[PDB]
Amino acid sequence: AKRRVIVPIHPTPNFPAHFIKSAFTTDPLKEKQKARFSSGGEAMREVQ
Amino acid sequence: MFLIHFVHYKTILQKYTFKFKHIFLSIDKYNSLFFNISGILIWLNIIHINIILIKYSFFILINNFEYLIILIST
Repeated sequence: AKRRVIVPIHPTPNFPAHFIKSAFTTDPLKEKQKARFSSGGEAMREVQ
Repeated sequence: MFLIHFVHYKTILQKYTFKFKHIFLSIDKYNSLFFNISGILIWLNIIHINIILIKYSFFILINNFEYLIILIST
């Protein structure tokens, strides 16, 4: 099928773990889906 | 021969002071301006947005090195 392959990015001094699992995906049927949202200190207190 | 017994005076006075800085006092470091981050956008394979504080953003950073990242009101 000529299935595309993606090699994992490991944590880096500028590229911490959560940045990687949130901004990078090794399964390329999940590319080009859409934006995900998350909340930080105050917007989290509002939503939760 | 010995004619005498005496008590050993010495002048130990330090009256001058010479202190020289060692080299590493003047070496560089990396310093940064620091503001409160209101939000973050990351994109590499898939875009992800985190919003800490919603306000009108007065400053915006863009950084391309590994992943595209945009630090809002940073």
